[PDB]
Amino acid sequence: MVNIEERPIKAAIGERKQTFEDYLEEQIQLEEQEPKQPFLKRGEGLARFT
Amino acid sequence: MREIVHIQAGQCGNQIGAKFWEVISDEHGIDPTGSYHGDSDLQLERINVYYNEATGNKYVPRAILVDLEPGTMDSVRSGPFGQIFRPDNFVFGQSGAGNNWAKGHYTEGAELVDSVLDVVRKESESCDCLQGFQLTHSLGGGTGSGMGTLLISKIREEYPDRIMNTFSVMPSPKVSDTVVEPYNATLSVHQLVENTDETYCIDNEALYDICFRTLKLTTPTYGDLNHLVSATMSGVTTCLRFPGQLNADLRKLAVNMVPFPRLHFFMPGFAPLTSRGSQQRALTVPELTQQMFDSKNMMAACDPRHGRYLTVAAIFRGRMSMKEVDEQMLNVQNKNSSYFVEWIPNNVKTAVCDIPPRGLKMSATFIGNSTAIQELFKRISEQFTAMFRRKAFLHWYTGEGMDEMEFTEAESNMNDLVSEYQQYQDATAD
Amino acid sequence: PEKVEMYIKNLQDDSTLVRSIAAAALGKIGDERAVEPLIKALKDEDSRVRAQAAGALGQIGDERAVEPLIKALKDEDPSVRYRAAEALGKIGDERAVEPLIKALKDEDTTVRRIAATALGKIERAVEPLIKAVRLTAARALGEIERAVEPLIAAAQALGK
Amino acid sequence: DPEKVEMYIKNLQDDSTLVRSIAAAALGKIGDERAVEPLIKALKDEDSRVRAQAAGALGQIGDERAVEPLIKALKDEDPSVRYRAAEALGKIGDERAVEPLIKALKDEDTTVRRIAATALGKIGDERAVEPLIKALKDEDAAVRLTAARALGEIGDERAVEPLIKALKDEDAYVRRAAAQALGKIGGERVRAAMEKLAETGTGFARKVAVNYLETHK
Amino acid sequence: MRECISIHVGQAGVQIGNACWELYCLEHGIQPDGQMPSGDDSFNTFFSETGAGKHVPRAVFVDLEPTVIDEVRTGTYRQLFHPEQLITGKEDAANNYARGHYTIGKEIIDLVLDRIRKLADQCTGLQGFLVFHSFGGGTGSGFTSLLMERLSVDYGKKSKLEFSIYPAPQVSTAVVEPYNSILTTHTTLEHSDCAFMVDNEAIYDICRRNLDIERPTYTNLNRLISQIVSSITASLRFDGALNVDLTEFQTNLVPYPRIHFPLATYAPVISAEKAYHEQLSVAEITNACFEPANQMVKCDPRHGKYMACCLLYRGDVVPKDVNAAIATIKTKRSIQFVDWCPTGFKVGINYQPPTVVPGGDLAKVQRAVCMLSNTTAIAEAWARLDHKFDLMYAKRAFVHWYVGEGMEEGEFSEAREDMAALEKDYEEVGVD
Ligand SMILES: Nc1nc2c(ncn2[C@@H]2O[C@H](COP(=O)(O)OP(=O)(O)OP(=O)(O)O)[C@@H](O)[C@H]2O)c(=O)[nH]1
Ligand SMILES: Nc1nc2c(ncn2[C@@H]2O[C@H](COP(=O)(O)OP(=O)(O)O)[C@@H](O)[C@H]2O)c(=O)[nH]1
Ligand SMILES: [Mg+2]
Repeated sequence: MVNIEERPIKAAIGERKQTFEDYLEEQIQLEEQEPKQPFLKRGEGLARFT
Repeated sequence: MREIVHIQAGQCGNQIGAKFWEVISDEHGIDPTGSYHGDSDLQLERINVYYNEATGNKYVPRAILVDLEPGTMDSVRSGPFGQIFRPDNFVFGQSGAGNNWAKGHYTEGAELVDSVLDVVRKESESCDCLQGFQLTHSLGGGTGSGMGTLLISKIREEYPDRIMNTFSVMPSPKVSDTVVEPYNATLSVHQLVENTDETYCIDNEALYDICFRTLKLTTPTYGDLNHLVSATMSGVTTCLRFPGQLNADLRKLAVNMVPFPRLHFFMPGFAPLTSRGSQQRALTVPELTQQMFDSKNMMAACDPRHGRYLTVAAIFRGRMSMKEVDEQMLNVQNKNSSYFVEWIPNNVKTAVCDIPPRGLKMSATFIGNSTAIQELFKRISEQFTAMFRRKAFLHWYTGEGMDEMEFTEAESNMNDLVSEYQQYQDATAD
Repeated sequence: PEKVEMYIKNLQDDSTLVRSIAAAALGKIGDERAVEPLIKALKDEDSRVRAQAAGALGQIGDERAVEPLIKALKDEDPSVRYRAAEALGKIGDERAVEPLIKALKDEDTTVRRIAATALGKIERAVEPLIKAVRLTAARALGEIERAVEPLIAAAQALGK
Repeated sequence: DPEKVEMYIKNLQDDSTLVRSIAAAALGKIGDERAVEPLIKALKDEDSRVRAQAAGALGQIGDERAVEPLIKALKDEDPSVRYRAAEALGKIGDERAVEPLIKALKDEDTTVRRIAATALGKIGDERAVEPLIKALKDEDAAVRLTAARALGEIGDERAVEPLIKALKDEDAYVRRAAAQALGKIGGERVRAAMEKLAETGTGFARKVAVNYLETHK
Repeated sequence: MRECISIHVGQAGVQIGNACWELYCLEHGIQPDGQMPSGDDSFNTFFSETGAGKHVPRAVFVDLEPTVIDEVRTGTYRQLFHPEQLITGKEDAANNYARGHYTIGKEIIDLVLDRIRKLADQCTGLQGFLVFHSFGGGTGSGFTSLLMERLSVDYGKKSKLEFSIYPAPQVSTAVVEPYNSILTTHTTLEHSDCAFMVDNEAIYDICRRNLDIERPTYTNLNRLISQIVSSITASLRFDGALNVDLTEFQTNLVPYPRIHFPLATYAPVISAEKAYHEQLSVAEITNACFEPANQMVKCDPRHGKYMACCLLYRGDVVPKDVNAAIATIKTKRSIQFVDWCPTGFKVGINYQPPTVVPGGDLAKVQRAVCMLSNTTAIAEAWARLDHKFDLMYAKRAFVHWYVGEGMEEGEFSEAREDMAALEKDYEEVGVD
């Protein structure tokens, strides 16, 4: 059991492992191995200042 | 303008929200049982903003604790100040959001949303004068991001004339290894652009760099990042919690800080930067001013010299010379006038609170509306296009009934936002 | 493993909030070790703890909770009755069909709608379902030839 | 200069109220007679600031043509117009204004009552003596001051006994105006009254009487 | 007697009202409970009298939030004003003129007017209203415009004079104060007869220079403002043969529409800390009126033109001394009157010298003067505000806040165009 202030950070950036699409391409491949909803529009919030 | 309703969603929102309540409870003299045991009537003058008065001279956070995951509720309740929260204000489900924005916004989060709104309504109708809402959440996961923005959206319909304020934690590959975090962040930024009045950009990249580079913590923890967050939240809310003339309410702060409705994303900063277990040797007023305006002291990973300030809010805490504070605030604007917009006269406002934060005799907190915040959105946008151009992991969102055209609206809105910040960065008053 | 047994001890905590968080956490985990402690939590003094325990039993889906959940359908609190009806439909045991048919005559508008979508998830329920909460009965009939003439908000669920 | 007077005369019909009131003021400063009829038409203007400037200009010019229009301006709803008309009537000095100015001594506005008393003293008409003696009993000390001064200016002996009573006023400036006015009237009526005051009276009234008899023998 | 009703709007108007009524009570021998422990009852124009000797201010205090007026309700003068005279809302105007005038103000306007009606019906012959407010605040700018518009309809024939707080960034709490200043100036312009602006920077400088107060508080500022306000209203509250009544004062000082913003200059401002003060003569205080350090608004009258000039003296002031001091001032090349105007100084004398507030910053003086100049130099103050309005309005910065609260951009354009006409008005009269 560990205290909440000592909850460790799990970085994606490997160090001498990944940085660019080295982490992304490794994940896209591991994924391949396994009534549309109405959405908010641009400028919809602006309109509420009239 | 009295009461603020605080909502905390997801793991990050509840972890930074719990830290906020520990810090301000200490400042206001409230102990972990809810009892007041302070020594100054200034601690109680504006206690009503964040706390409800209960029987037994108890003060209860007007906080609503939300998560689809019950384990976060267990964590908060067990924490140092876990007992100050109202038990009926812990709204949780028996599922998660699986670090997927669509699960929190459309499916799982939507099933729990009306239970949260019942609690929000109970707190709201019980206010003599509701200022508005304050939400703590991360933009990288499912609950704080998806359900937090759904809560923002539903609250705005019901309370359209109340300020919507957020503390939004930006994702960073330096801190988390979830590939889809740029998706959840872009989808949330689109929501924030339209539905919030003021959003503080708490960037995990900046928090990781402050811990590693300046504070010299070679292996930083979430507690280390949250120490900078709680210090920021304490400083940026000082004006709302203590007596004063300037930015003393959410509306007055927004009317001073937000010139254009979409440009409400603030870059917070503070001085001195401290670590969890080190006792600070007080800073002079020139030291306080120099450092709070320094890039190394900002909570969003943006170089303020790569932009211009539209508006600035500066808060000085502790017993210090006000003559020195006005000398230093005038000097910082004169020496670096090219970094402040000329077409917004007197855009830098300074406040002074006599009560300094815990452990310090003197401190300063900065809130800037800088056009350099486009560096943060550009960074998220680059990570988003890398995945979206390949349609990577899209089936996770699309499978929850989400329209693929929403990714396009969100990407277009965040790229429009970047472009608007650049338009005002180039704007001249000729 | 350690978290499952920590939440099982928490079902006996003095705090009602701690008990209802524990019942919810055990449902999320879905571990079978919590089936008996959660069946004991269905007889808890507080209705928010009984409702979380009922919801957790549907999440786990163990048939040992069918009889206790059928008894939870006759609970004074409507949230417990709705959470038990939803769990019975999730488990899908045939023993819950007659009790869920009686729940279709419930005084509460929420407890009567919850029993309709549960009956659809689980033949005996066709005549009682034929007799806002009507949209759940219309959907259940489609999920289950007798419900063609009874069709002739309650419009979008006609074609099945 | 002649084309300047005619420019301000056209400006009395300008759409701008500011332009009209500046024109009426400028025409009064010039004092040219060509402006007397346009200024009499400006006394019926919709705006009170234009009517007041026109009334003030008519007193500055002093043409008797404005006496009847200024007498009608004394019954104006606006106190600035009544004040400016009362002052102009006193400046012109026509006897026709005496009865209207006597009614203005009962005005609800102190500025009007003071200015109507001063105007009546400038005209120096007998009819104003009994109403000005009543103004010596006014609640405002500035109106009592102008009534005492006007009575002295008129010089009618009916004001001797009332002015002697004003020597006991609460206001030091009213008492001095009354003593000055008594000296202005003069004669055996004031001398016999000062002879009484020199042995019966007390304070400033006794002082005034003793000083009057020192130089009046 | 002709009564005056004082209306105090927003935090600045309210807090100035506190300093004014604290001073009026001291000047008339009235205690904070309305009792006069102490013939010359001219203060009945500002105070009504109920029961056995309770003197109540003829004043309304209005604010769209309760914080400032709640201090009046619980402080020293809690038994001075009738509780119904202190009117508060809940949500303030958020430094937004449109919330003060439109969305928030519309909810309290009728209650305010009913309370003013109660005060008006106690007056046997109401002379006018004195309205105290800031230009910068949303209530001080927006609610005052709304109220002035309604007062023109309901009263009309009554005078309306303002004491307005012109903004200074040294104490300014809002970036949008230039907008609120132009918006309220435009909509009030036709509804006011006179407005005495007080530039917070000018008062701040007088406190630092003359009173040696490094960082003047609102208490310091407002106590000095009330001495100026007191000098202007003394003729209405005291009896005297040598003063100037409101009609004569107004017709000579502000005879023209629109251009009704006199520059007030006050002397002497002496520090209570000064070990020995040699009293200043009528000549000394008159000369000080033409010293720019003593001005209530920062501007240059020496490079402008005068339309009217009024000197309001109070204290041990003899008329021969004022005439002698004015003979000196007539021989000054820096005092140029406009051609079409009468070259002259109107003079008023009140017998009571300034009253000392116990605990205040001012020393006891035997005589004081408030000069009021209708000078074209006041246009410099409008130019500074209009330039700031232009920098932001060119980008429509913060305008969405106003449009979202019942206002249209067209109103900002009308206000700015009316201000441009006002700057042109002073330029045209001040022509050489
Ligand atoms: N001299 C003086 N200026 C003041 C005082 N209080 C505020 N101000 C100034 O007034 C302006 C701000 O307006 P306020 O009066 O505070 O606001 P308000 O009328 O209450 O408006 P809202 O709060 O927006 O509803 C700024 O220029 C302040 O410097 C005061 O007591 N005295
Ligand atoms: N600063 C900070 N970031 C956190 C914390 N917990 C999680 N995060 C960040 O939150 C993002 C998404 O995680 P999370 O809040 O756990 O998801 P949720 O439970 O679905 O809302 C990632 O970028 C994490 O690094 C925390 O306590 N502090
Ligand atoms: Mg205010």
